[PDB]
Amino acid sequence: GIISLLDEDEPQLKEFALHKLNAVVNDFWAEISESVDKIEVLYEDEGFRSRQFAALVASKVFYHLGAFEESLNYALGAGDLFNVNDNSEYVETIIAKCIDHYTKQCVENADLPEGEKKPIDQRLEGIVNKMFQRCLDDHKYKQAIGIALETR
Amino acid sequence: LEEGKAGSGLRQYYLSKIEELQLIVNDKSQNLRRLQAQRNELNAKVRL
Amino acid sequence: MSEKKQPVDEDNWDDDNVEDDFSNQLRAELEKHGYKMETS
Amino acid sequence: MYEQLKGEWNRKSPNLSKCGEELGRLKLVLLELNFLPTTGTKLTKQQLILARDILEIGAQWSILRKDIPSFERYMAQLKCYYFDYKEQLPESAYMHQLLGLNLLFLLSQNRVAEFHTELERLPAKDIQTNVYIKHPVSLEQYLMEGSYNKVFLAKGNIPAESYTFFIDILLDTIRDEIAGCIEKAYEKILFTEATRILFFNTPKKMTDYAKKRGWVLGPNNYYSFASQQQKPEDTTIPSTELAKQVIEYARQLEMIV
Amino acid sequence: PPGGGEQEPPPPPAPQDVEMKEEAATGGGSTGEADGKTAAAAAEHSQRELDTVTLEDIKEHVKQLEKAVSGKEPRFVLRALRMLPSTSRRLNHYVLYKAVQGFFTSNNATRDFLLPFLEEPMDTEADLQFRPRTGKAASTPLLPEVEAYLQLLVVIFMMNSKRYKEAQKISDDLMQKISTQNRRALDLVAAKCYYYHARVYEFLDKLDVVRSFLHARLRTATLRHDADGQATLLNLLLRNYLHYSLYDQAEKLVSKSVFPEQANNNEWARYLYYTGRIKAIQLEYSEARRTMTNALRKAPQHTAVGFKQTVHKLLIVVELLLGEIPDRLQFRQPSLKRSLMPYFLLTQAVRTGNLAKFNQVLDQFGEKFQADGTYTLIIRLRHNVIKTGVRMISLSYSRISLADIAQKLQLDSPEDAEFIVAKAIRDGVIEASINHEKGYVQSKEMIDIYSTREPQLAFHQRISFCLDIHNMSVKAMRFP
Repeated sequence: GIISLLDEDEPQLKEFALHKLNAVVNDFWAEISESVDKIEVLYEDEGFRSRQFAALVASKVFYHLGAFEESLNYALGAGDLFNVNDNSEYVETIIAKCIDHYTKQCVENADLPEGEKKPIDQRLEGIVNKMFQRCLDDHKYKQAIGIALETR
Repeated sequence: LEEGKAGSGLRQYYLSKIEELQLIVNDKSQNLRRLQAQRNELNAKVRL
Repeated sequence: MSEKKQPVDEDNWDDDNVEDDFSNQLRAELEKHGYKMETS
Repeated sequence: MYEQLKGEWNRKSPNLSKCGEELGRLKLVLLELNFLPTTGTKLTKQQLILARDILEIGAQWSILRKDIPSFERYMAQLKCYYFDYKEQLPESAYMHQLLGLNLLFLLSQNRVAEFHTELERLPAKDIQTNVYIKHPVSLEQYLMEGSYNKVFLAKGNIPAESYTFFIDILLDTIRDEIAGCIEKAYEKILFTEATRILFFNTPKKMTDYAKKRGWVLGPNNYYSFASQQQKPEDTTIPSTELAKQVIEYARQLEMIV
Repeated sequence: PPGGGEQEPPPPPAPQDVEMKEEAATGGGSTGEADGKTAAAAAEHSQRELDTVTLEDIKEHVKQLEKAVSGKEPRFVLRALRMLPSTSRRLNHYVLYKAVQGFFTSNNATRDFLLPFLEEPMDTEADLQFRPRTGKAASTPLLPEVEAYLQLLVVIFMMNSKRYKEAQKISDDLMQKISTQNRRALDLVAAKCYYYHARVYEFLDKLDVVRSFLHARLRTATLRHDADGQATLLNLLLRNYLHYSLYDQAEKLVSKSVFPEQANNNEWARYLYYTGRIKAIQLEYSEARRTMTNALRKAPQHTAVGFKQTVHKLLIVVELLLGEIPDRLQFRQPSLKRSLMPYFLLTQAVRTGNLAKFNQVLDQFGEKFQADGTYTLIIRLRHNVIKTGVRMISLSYSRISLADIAQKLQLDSPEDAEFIVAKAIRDGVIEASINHEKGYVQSKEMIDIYSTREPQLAFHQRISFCLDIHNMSVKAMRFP
């Protein structure tokens, strides 16, 4: 019942609250489900500069209750802290949502055929060639031509 | 590879999971193809 | 089953379902219903 | 080391300024060890036992200040102290009644669900021991009588302690039930018969009832006219929706087909 | 000595025959089954493994006793090796070591020496393919051995099993990941060992950290590979998160899903009993009575013996709170009889409205209720019986006076009777009108439910229930 600690508008209590969460978030994944409305207070707060990290904990609760595309929306505005983590499983699940959203947008862009372009976030297209640098550095040529067929 | 040959297997797993899912749906079709050809042969029996 | 914590922790029996309703209610009963004769 | 901390527990506080000063002193404790997850070396949980007693009296200060969100904040903290993965802790004092303060306050707001789940800290020993817990479970028993009478007789002697604020809210949640519970539906109940439950002599509460209920204000009696009430038919309209039920029902027969 | 000495040699060949061919025919058979097809799974040997392990869990396990040295554990765990068809030589070497027990002086390699033995499939260089067979080699020797329960120094070997088999979990998540189909075969094996996880801890201390480790495997199975896997993990949750506080009751809302599809059969039938006791603490009876009734009728096959009987005992507990219950000896079993005797006469006092009889049951039979933890209802069941007593009278009579039903139900006073009937109308229990002078209660017959209304409206749920089974039969027909 630490949810009541979020009522205070003073920032230094929030970093100690999330310091508790992200460590035990594995066991408390069920507890974060009721923190939705009170996380948005921090995410929409202008004086709260951790909204990049607050978008991650907002993606964990929605992933717990069955929401996916909404977590991908928060992944956009999550800044560089979201795309800097390549570790374990969480990297391959987000790129499966992001690159599929990227490759279905590029096919849509080729149907314009020119002009009246849809908005393309620099973060979703930015990790394309960024993670593609991991290919040429790994020297494996077989999938180096594969990304070009993906994005078309 | 890290994108990658570990992830692409999971990508290939989805297809193989659907391939087995499709094979289950195909196994539901295959034995159902017999119920057609049977009655289709029975449709030739009334014509026989 | 036997998994999880399952293992961790005519006849007169059929009539006994109705027969126990006789135990807590109205006995059987002969004597009392036989005493009601001369009551009124 | 550190402190002074418990020195303000015995004297409590004259006003809310010292209560905020103790909360400000508690902030330094929340900056270092915070609430969790330090197992230790369980000696690092000793100041947490010292932190409990001041959070125990903080809930006593929260009902003194009447603030609801702070009251559930001190309780939920202490709720997770005993819920913590280490169950061996020294015994405290105020732990007893504060488990009942939020218990009786939650009975005043009528929620039945969170009432019994708060006693789940020691559910098997509820009926067995802890007379402080025995009073509310016997108090809820009287609410199903209902009481009214038996509650006020048990309201004569309570330890309590600090329940005085909550038994006043326990009034209002019972007081508005005299209008809700007794009817529907009765015919007519005499003047002094309703006064027997409401006590007092001729309060403005029953006068407010004559306004709110409406219902009826009769001489030396109260009436339920008219009649018993509203005389439900209920309706001849549902014949419509019965034809609507056949719509999808005949459609389900065509789905097979 | 000569009589018992000559009878020692014959038995050990029996584990050298059937127990050999247990994992020789199944494991050697599941080899090609897990190399391809692998539809689903199926891999029916993993379900045949349910007909072995559970059969071995009585006799013989791996051991036993029987009069061997317990050398079957090191035998199969060494010299995997493996390679192309020479794996038969490994089974041949398993036959060669059978004579070692019968000829030379037999030595027990279990326990202390089992620590490097579980590393041998990795040390044999290499496995090289099936972790479930080595998971079986890290389970079937050790997990059926847990049934000994000596508690001294071998529990850490049961923990060492949960260690090296967590190294099999390391090979579970890292290896494959693409059309694995071994995980679905392991979902039966990973289930069991995770069950043995919970069981071994219960003898020492309930697991605080494994609760966090449970959500690990829980969440990571979604969405990548989940078949029957998260259900068994959700069973671990609702099992212990029930017996231990708190908040775990309402947790079922965000988890479900369901999780579909329910597997395997009775395995999900008991799950409705788990949440059944939960929803019983939510005080909602109607959803609790249907999930408890469905828990018995969906649960095959037993025997033996009281494992299904004891779970059925506490299952009808929700029927005590329903207010409508018959005498429960129709559910009695001669084995469950002796255990249900304190709980038997309880419901016999529920059918009656006597306080002196009901309170005497609580005093004498309250000792048996302490192990069940059912004391939550005994305070609210008094209000349940008074509803059954008044329903018995209100259904038997048109008009019922408050003064006549006062002492008959022994409410003893007119004032609390006005409070009960008021709350009875609030709960929709009674339709009786009340004429207050002294006062008295004058009711009337309730009718117009008739025919054209309730049966045809209920038949909307009956046919919608039946037409779905038409699809259930077609779906089940499409697999063959």
